[PDB]
Amino acid sequence: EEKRRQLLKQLHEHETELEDERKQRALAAAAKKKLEVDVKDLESQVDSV
Amino acid sequence: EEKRRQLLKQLHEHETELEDERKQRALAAAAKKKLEVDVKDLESQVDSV
Amino acid sequence: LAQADWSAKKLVWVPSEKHGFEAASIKEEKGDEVTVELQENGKKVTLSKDDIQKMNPPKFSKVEDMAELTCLNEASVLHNLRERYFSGLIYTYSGLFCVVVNPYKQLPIYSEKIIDMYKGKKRHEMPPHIYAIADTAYRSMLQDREDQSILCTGESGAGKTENTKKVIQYLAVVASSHKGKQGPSFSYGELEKQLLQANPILEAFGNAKTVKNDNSSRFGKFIRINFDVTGYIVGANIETYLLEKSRAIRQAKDERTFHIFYYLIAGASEQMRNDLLLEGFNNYTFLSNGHVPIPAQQDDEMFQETLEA
Amino acid sequence: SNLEKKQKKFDQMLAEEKNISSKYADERDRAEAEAREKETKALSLARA
Amino acid sequence: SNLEKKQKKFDQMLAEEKNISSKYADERDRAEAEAREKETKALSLARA
Amino acid sequence: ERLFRWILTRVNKALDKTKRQGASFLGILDIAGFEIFEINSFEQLCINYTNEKLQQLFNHTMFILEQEEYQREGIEWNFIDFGLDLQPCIELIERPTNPPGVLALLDEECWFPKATDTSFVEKLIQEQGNHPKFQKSKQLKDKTEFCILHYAGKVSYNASAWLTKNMDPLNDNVTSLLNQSSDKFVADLWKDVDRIVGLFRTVGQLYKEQLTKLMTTLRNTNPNFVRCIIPNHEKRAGKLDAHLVLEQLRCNGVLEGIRICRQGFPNRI
Amino acid sequence: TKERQQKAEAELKELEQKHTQLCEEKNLLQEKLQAETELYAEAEEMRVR
Amino acid sequence: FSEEQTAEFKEAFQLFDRTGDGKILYSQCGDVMRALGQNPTNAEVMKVLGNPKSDEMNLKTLNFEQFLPMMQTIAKNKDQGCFEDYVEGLRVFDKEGNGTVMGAEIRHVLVTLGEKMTEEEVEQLVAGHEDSNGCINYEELVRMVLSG
Repeated sequence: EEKRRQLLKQLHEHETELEDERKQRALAAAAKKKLEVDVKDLESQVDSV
Repeated sequence: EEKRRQLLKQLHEHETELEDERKQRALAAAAKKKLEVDVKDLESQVDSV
Repeated sequence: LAQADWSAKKLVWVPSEKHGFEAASIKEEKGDEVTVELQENGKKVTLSKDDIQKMNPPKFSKVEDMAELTCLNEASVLHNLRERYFSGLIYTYSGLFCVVVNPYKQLPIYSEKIIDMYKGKKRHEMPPHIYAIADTAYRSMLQDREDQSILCTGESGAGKTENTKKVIQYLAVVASSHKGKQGPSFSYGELEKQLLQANPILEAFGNAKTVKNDNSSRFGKFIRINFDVTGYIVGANIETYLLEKSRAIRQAKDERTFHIFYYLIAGASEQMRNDLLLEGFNNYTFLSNGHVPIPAQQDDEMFQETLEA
Repeated sequence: SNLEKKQKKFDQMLAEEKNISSKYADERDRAEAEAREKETKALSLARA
Repeated sequence: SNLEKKQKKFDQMLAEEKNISSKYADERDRAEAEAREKETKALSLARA
Repeated sequence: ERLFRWILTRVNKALDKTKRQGASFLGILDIAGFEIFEINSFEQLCINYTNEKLQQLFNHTMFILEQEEYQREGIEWNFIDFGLDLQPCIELIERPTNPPGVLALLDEECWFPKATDTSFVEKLIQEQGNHPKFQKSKQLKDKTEFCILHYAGKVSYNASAWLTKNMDPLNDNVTSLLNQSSDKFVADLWKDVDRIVGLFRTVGQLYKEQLTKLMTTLRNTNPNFVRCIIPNHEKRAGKLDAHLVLEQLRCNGVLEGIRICRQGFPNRI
Repeated sequence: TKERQQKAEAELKELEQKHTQLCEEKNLLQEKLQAETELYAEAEEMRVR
Repeated sequence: FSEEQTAEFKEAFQLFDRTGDGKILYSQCGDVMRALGQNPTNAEVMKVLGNPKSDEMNLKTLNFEQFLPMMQTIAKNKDQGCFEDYVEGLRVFDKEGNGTVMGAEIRHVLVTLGEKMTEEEVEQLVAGHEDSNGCINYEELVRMVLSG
């Protein structure tokens, strides 16, 4: 149980690391920014045309 | 105990690989989708102005 | 024999002002004009045809499930709601949602035996209670493997906000795990009591007396309760919005501002009162409309309450 | 629908009145037999 | 109302024979329990 | 406001690492109530607009979503509209590309180098003028006030200091000084002096953006509603008005809500 | 054992300080650098416009 | 039956005596019976317990003499619910047939259906077999309970 608790502490540290800006932390934010910028650039190109 | 240590090591390796892939994807989506689309939108605003 | 009595379409509701909608009998009919007579008093006055509000069979009186009424009349639903209110039944189911009417009195409908007799059972398996809709939300979120949401609306809040903290009190004990360790009686944990006190902690601010209401959320609030895969509380989050800066700096007409000030007035320690260089009422330009005696409440009591919370 | 429900009311009432006695009597007889068997077996094994 | 009535009628249609068979099985079980009680009482008398 | 934000951060600090990301969280929304004051300032308009927006959200998710899911699955169902929508009453506040809504109009009025609340009221009454949910002032259009219809009735608004109540300029020098005050707690209260104007983005855009964010997050969740009705403005137990609860449950659209399940199929599998 | 503790406990404080001014301050400076990069990209876009 | 196993029966009976003479409470003696492989529902237990009430069950104990006919009546069941029953019912009880069954639903439908048990009972029942998916392999646990 103590070894399992140590492994769980390591997994929680890894989850906190990947929970700051890694995948499942800010990858969704980057995807949202890309999806919001693509349509904006398309509308801007249409306005330029 | 040996098996639990092996499982913890496997979890640590998988977490390291996931974090590496996450950082790579985040750097790609940041240096590619944000700045390029911003420059394109600015150039289109120029062409419209 | 009353069944055959009101079976005829001449014993029906009628719009009014004394009670909005009353019940009136009818003698006969002329074309599209119905000979309406007030069975209550005797006021006999013909009216148009468009006033067709069938008086539902009184065998279905005080029914809490409006989704089963034989005649969905505006008068009928107002009626049923009024009698459920006068019978002290605030929560009432209706189709997909529920309706509550706060009677401003503390109805003893908060007990651990109520929790148990309401936890687990389905919606119509029990009388309509906010605990029951919370439990249905819980069963749904554990069933679908995806999140769920609940919302409350209204106009003032003293009853349109109390329901939220009541649901909080329910959920703090219905799904609390056991890592060792009437009403909420249970071997609580740290996060449980902390989230319970979270409501009054912040509500010491953002709560003021309006000309309509004396206490309620003076802003918008959204609570997020994460969960594990075994259905247990694993994290709390609060999201608050714009504050009443006007009332905070210049109170409205005879309106009590954020209660934290009045609490500080006669809740702190005279030692710390002098150490913060304070003074009572009638000593602040920001004390527009002066101080008001809050009804049925004292300042120091809730002051110490919030401090301990 | 009212006519059909009025007919089905008497139909189900007669059916239930029939099936009740056909089960209640058998249930009581089986319960009495079970109680007698249990008491007799308990006394027999105590004596044994 | 019509759906509820038709459901009740279609249920009772087969529930008649269902209850007949249930009463039959209950009588059979009661007779079996009585016979078992008689055998246990015979063994009890022998043992006593 | 900074004190309140710090309190909110501290209470969100209930748990962060222990707040391991779950999978079936629960959302609970409690909003400010619809209020009618003798003086309803800008913030009153904001909170009432939020009320109207969430009511429209409920109406949509309660009638539209169902009626369109019916046909989208090819089940035999005539679209039975119920004449309940606040789409114009919401569009009139924000729509930037067409004649600007109240929010966009206010943004371009406060961003004007020199304007006045009366000038803003003029720009409004000339911009919309004839909108059904809109009604200009009662013979006092010069009194920088105007009323709007809503799903709860008509409420007036005085535009007094609305541009100030939106821009909210502060003395940059005192904010910088207090940022470097002796006490550490006040420094925490004033350690984010970045865009506080003293001469970029005001409160309207931020508010509407984060509110749309909330609504987007919510619509991705199977909702559940419960509504509360006041007996009377008496603030007293026992008595209960008739016409009040009448019009309340009317404008809440509860009877047609019951009619939905009375006629529709509220289950999916 | 004691000199190895001081080889570790005085190493643990080294980890703490180098993490608060080489990994945490690293992240603060990273945020600053990202802000500077985005603002300079906007500046260059305005330049060409 | 026979004295062949009655020695183990006696030592187990006196093992859980709070008075140490041969008088063990009705709840306790039913628990011992269940611990002896013979685990029937409390319904038939009370049926052969003279149909007592909860008060009598918690106040009245039993001698070892009447304990023999009691397990005799228990042996008259001669069978219980089969293994294929449990596996197929749990398989059809899941939502998608994914080789497993969700945990919280199992706990609920176990503490709130038919025979009532406390939450910690089914908790330590499912304890150890939990998973991040919340879907436990019903097969291993049901065969462990049957064989154990």
